[PDB]
Amino acid sequence: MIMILYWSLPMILFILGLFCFVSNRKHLLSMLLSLEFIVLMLFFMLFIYLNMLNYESYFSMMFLTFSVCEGALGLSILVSMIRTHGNDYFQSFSI
Amino acid sequence: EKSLHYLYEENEKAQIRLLEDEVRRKMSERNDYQAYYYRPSVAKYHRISKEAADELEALRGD
Amino acid sequence: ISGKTMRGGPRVPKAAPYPYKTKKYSVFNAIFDKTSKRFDENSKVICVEGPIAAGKSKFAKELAEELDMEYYPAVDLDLIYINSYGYDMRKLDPQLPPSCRSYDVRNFCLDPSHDLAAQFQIRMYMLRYSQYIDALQHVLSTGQGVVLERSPYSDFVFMEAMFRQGYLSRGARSVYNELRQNTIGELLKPHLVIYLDLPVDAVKKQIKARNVDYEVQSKVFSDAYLSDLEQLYKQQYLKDISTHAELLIYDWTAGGETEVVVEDIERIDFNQFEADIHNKKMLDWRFPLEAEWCEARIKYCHEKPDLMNYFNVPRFDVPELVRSADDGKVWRDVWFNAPGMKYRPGYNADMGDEGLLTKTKIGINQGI
Amino acid sequence: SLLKRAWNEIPDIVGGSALALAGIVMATIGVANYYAKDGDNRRYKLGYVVYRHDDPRALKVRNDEDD
Amino acid sequence: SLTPFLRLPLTDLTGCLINHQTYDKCGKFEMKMMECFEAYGLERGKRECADLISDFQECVGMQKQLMRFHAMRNERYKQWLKGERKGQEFFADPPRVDAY
Amino acid sequence: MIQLMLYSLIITTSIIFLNMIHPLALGLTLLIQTIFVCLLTGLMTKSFWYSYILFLIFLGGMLVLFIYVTSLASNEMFNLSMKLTLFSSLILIFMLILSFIMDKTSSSLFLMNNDMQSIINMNSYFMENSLSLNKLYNFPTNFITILLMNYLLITLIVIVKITKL
Amino acid sequence: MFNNSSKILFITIMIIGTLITVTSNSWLGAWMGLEINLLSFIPLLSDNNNLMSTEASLKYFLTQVLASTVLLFSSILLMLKNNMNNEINESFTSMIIMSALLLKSGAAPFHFWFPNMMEGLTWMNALMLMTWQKIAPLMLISYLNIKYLLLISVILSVIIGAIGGLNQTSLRKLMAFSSINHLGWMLSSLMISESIWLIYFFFYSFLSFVLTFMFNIFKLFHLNQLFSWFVNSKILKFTLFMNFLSLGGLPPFLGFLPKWLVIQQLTLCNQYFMLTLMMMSTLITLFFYLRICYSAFMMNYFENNWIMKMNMNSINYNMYMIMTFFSIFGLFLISLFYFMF
Ligand SMILES: CCCCCCCCCCCCCCCCCC(=O)OC[C@H](COP(=O)([O-])OCC[N+](C)(C)C)OC(=O)CCCCCCCCCCCCCCCCC
Ligand SMILES: Nc1nc2c(ncn2[C@H]2C[C@H](O)[C@@H](COP(=O)(O)OP(=O)(O)OP(=O)(O)O)O2)c(=O)[nH]1
Repeated sequence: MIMILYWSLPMILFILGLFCFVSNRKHLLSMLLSLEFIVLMLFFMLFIYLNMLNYESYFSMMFLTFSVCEGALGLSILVSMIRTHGNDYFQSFSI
Repeated sequence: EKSLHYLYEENEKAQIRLLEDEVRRKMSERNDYQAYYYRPSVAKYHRISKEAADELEALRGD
Repeated sequence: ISGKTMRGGPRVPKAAPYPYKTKKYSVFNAIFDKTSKRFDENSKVICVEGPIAAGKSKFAKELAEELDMEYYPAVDLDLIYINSYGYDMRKLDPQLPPSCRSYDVRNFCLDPSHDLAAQFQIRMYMLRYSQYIDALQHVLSTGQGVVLERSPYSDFVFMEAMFRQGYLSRGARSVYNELRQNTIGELLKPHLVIYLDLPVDAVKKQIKARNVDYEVQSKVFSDAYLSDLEQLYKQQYLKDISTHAELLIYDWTAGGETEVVVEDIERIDFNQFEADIHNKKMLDWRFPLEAEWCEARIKYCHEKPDLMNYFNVPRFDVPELVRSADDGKVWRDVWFNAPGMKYRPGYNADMGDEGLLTKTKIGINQGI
Repeated sequence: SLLKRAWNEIPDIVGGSALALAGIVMATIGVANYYAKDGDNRRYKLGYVVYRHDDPRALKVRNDEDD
Repeated sequence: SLTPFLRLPLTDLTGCLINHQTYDKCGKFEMKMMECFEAYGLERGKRECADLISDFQECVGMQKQLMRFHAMRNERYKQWLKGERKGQEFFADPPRVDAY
Repeated sequence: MIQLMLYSLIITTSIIFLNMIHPLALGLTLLIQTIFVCLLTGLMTKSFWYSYILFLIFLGGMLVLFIYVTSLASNEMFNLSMKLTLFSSLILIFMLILSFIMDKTSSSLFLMNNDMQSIINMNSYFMENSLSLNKLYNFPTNFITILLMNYLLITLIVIVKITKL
Repeated sequence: MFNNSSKILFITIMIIGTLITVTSNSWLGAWMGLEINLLSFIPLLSDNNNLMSTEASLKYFLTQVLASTVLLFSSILLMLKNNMNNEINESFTSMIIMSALLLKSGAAPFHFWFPNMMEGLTWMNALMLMTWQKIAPLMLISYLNIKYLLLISVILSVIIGAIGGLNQTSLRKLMAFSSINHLGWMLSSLMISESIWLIYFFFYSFLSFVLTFMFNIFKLFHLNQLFSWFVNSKILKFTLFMNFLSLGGLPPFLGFLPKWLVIQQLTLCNQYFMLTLMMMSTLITLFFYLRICYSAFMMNYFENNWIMKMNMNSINYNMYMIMTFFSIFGLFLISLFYFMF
């Protein structure tokens, strides 16, 4: 059908990035990088949606601004534990 | 006579309560009236965007 | 720090002194009234520590009148047992149960082995902690430095001193250590610490020279208790405070001179510790922004009930610090039906107060 | 004074602020000149634009000479 | 479109952000749905206005047209695999490059 | 065809992103995924403005923070394995020959390009990247981009407070 | 929490972002407001004096951005299936939207981040967390019309939120578990009304303000810390602890009123078994409310004797005693209310 042939791949890679986000075999930096992987897949799927309409593609830099502020927020949360938890907190497998 | 008046008032209140329960049930069954059980969907923003897109056709030029 | 003799006159304030005892300091007061505009070289906190017979009130008085600072006196338990109206609560002792009676340092001097003594030292800490914040409110809000005869950083020395002589149990040490670990991390460490050094025999000589009627004929000040506290100062409290505060050892076995220690204070350069950001010395007073300075002023001028509610540790495993419920009930019925403390201070009509029908002024940082 | 101190320490920022104030003034001048005439009705439309004579927009066309 | 719970000044900016009203192949279909949602509301518009909903979704969602295209392409490949159509007549006469 | 090549490259980089664990290596996999995502979103659109915007914002602007943090996080080097490279090459050649044996007309996207539109379309002839970006700077949607610039300034104010400087 | 004016700035921008969320007419502007609310609620819930607050902010960030991206992905999927924001027949994409909202709100299949984050906070950021941060997801839950997800969430919220608060002796985790049970009463009210939910949420918010002000002024974080709390008159400590009986749903105090309006509206909507499942699982909530009330309902205790003065704020406790009066004498105002109808 339409979902199987069109936009099936962003769903599959979004679930793969979600499973990389929450797996216990990874670490916090891997969670943040897989989070920006699903940000990229969300941009892919949102642009496939926004290009059915002709001239509403300007929303693509709104979601970009919000998710990039999310990524900078997550990095500034994660490196704020350097002076408290030490430099070895990046290898933590559990929270 | 005080008990007769209070019973008449409470009985009429019972009939109006049953009737407003029936009216509210028929209003929520169909979503007809604009007071309760009605979600106001407005196309004010669509008409504003259409008026703006019609206004920018005059602005197109050099 | 610059003395009055080299300056040729009294110091001038850089700004108007804020009425910190009348007006509160919230964030909406912190928007307009800044707090780093009134700071200068004479805005340091100096603690003059020493043994119990060394002259520290006279020396702190002449240091406050010489360096143009405010002298904060040593705390004593008359501040609880005498209320705001002047009534003494030691006259309620026959009405109180014997497990909840008054225990001043005079009762410690005759009877050090009483069960209230483990309460008493904690009460002393609750008067040092309440004083230092009252010192800090003078530093941040007016810009004038303060000088303290006693500090809450040095109060654990007396705690282990009564422990080593046997006046405290292990549970009293545990509950005082829990209170200290709960509270001591919330107040700023002092800039400068003066230790007036005395030998153990000269302390006894000054004690018998003072001729105070409870210091004499008391077995507390033996050759082991004084030696324990002077050892414990120089190898625990001085070693702890030298990481932050400057430490000045003065041989006070003579009468002691004041101009030489003012000269020794004045050659200390206070700006060399601000070059290193991560320096251990003067770390607690290193605020790089005005917002952090206003947050520090808010923490002691507005959040003093938080730091006084930090003394709410529950530890019921000790029998000598738990007030029984019938004794607590009759203690409430005696203490809170007194002429002084029937109501809050300023609102007791029995002891000569008028205009209560149109009075809705509570006060700032007032004990209820 | 205050402008002498800003011209002494930071003269490029003072010159840039003068340029920005001049640009704001001539931006308001350009907006007033655009809306003083019929700036909303441009002379040279894009695409193929035709109006019949019954339309109200056909009475607002410009018959000016080419500049 | 979703009915917001509160109608504050802060919905004035969010509301116009996505809409087929700016020039589009069939925003004039969407308007014929949207005014219908002013008539019956959101909940009676789901039932009484179902014919105008499916045309707009058919236009911009492009569901049955793409399904018909995939039915016409899979049947041609099934005829190729079943031996009915083979050789140079597998694909028909191509359109001109400026036909569409 | 090249859209299917970008599909295959994104699948291969995603499965090696799932496989590897070294944080700078995941950062390198993200920076080489962003290029293919930019090109593949450029295949559906009328013009390549938003691919450029995603490029400057995500890769050259934002991921350099991730590359710096993951570079200072890991002392060690990459342990390159020829087994994972061989498996990635094998699945890549398999997916390219699978795209060779598949009809590209049915697998092409239904989203129109600038030349897939009608010839009689008046709006496509005017100016490249004009009508799509128009609603950023017109009433009443200019309040969102004013709020976005204010949001970025407020984001910087948040970041200075949470890192404690 | 007013140590800086920047925190007041973050408070007004999180209010603005929540109001952008609850007034958005599309499923993407709601996500925009959710990200504004998230940006302004990351620096609150973070402080230098408390070590656990930074890792709690990390837990909040990972929980919300996991929930917000699933909310965005499912909303784009709904828009790809049917291009309007609504849906004629409800399907699985609305289920993914509602599950992403339930991770934001803290329903009991997805609530395990909530008390684990609450174990290391202060009592004012908790006041922002269980009151204002429940505005943005719950007001979007009212737009969906699936019943069984709300049924499972309500049932799991009232059993798990009531049983799980029994073992906790920390006051923050106990209040988080009590707010999880009071969350389920809000979603049970959301299936039948959009106004009875506002009634329950406003008075639950009122009870949250008046009860978390008791633990913020006097700095109480433990059940044993309530027994050592010194009040000058024990009648005042007995009277101030009636807010627990008020919030537990007892008839003479306020707090019986919103639960009673939920009972009145659910029985009129012919839903009797779920109401019985909630009210057999709200007695445990009053049980761990009455376990707090061990420290005031008896009139004499074995108090620690070193503290003899009660220290308190002036403005905050002046605001506290107004709301304590209406928490226990507020049922006299039922004749003035007209917002039930
Ligand atoms: C064919 C040409 C042959 C000759 C040239 C050959 C070389 C080609 C050109 C090379 C140029 C030099 C390149 C390297 C430069 C290295 C030096 C450097 O970076 O210096 C930085 C310096 C740094 O500034 P600074 O000197 O103030 O800072 C140092 C002093 N402290 C730190 C104490 C404050 O200069 C600038 O950045 C100046 C700003 C840019 C230039 C001025 C623009 C101002 C706006 C326009 C005019 C405004 C209106 C004025 C009139 C009206 C007023 C009201
Ligand atoms: N148990 C106990 N006794 C204390 C404590 N602090 C002081 N004391 C007692 C011990 C001595 O009898 C006396 C200490 O004397 P001070 O330190 O007040 O100095 P003094 O007034 O003798 O001289 P000065 O004012 O310094 O010139 O008070 C304390 O924390 N606990």
